[PDB]
Amino acid sequence: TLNGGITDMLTELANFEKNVSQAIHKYNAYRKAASVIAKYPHKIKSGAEAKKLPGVGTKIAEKIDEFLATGKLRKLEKIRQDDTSSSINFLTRVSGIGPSAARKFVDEGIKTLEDLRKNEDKLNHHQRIGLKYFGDFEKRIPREEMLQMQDIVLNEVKKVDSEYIATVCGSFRRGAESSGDMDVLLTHPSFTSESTKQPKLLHQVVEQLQKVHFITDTLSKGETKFMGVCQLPSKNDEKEYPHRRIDIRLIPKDQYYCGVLYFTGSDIFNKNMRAHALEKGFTINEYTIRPLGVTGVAGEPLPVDSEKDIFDYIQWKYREPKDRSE
DNA sequence: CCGACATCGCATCAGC
DNA sequence: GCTGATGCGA
DNA sequence: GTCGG
Ligand SMILES: Cc1cn([C@H]2C[C@H](O)[C@@H](COP(=O)(O)NP(=O)(O)OP(=O)(O)O)O2)c(=O)[nH]c1=O
Ligand SMILES: [Mg+2]
Ligand SMILES: [Mg+2]
Ligand code: NA
Ligand code: NA
Repeated sequence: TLNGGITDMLTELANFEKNVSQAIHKYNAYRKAASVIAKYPHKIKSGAEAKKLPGVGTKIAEKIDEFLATGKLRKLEKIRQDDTSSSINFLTRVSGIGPSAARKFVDEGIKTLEDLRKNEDKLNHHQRIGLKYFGDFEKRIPREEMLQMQDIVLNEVKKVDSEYIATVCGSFRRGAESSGDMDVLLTHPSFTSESTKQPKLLHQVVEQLQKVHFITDTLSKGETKFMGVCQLPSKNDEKEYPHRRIDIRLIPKDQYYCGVLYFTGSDIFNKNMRAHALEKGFTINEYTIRPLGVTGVAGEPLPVDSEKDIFDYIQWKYREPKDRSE
């Protein structure tokens, strides 16, 4: 990355607007801008040069001019010195503590890691686990470990029912040399868009993974989505592996391609592709791609037989997962 | 200019 | 208990 | 914050 300084600045601004200002559209704006700059194959010389890129307007162009000249942004320098901002920005790093909860905690005088550890009774279950593994969850996962994790998940799933198919998606499927967590897409022939012929399909998989002590904690768990914690087994006298975030998503078998497109991401890629879909008169979610009728309201799900079919509908050239890391 | 901006599962809560 | 909104993270 | 209609 030739423009690391700029993209870091924009990411920190994005995080500010999300956590502190609670302005999700400003968060999205900064992150779109950071993304379009990150893939720009020249070392940016000026704000004007950057402004040519879609997503970079006048305000960000001016910030880039300040940053290139001085190596800093006064706006960020001030944000970093603001106590409420600093407090909120820290608290939100705990999984389960969002922008609203963070402000509420600060109001109640709970604003440090130590404050959290003595007020565990004021956290909900998710927050409690996020606190427990606060350190572990900010560690990246080497692809080598992702492979061991994949190996365990796929084989344990096979043991429950050989007709399950588990696909690791997210940054892993995009070929990343490290990941922030593990994302698993799960299908079973019994569960389609037409019916659910067996209950507990996701539950039985989670149970098996708990049984072999791979899954260690549960943040949330419903009929189709599990969000939790896992850990690789270590050997005698070895320091234990860090605990890792794992998500498992059960998607109707006949909707696998929309499902795998969604869970492969990246999140910015999905946002941009779905935005483009809307411009082309379609709407895309993890289940279907549907036309938007004369109404403005989604019609019937269109035939999809590959990821590429989805690209074709919105008139995009196909892009392999490795080229979706926006 | 000017607000529309992708989309959704689960946990939680207010209101009835 | 049901419904719908909100917070949160994906 | 940005940008298309
Ligand atoms: C956060 C997020 C994720 N997703 C989809 C695309 C992501 O690739 C996929 C998994 O979410 P993630 O684990 O938060 N992101 P990742 O797997 O691409 O990257 P990382 O290595 O986990 O950080 O879910 C969205 O569609 N909208 C989102 O806002
Ligand atoms: Mg991931
Ligand atoms: Mg994930
Ligand atoms: Na621009
Ligand atoms: Na958080």
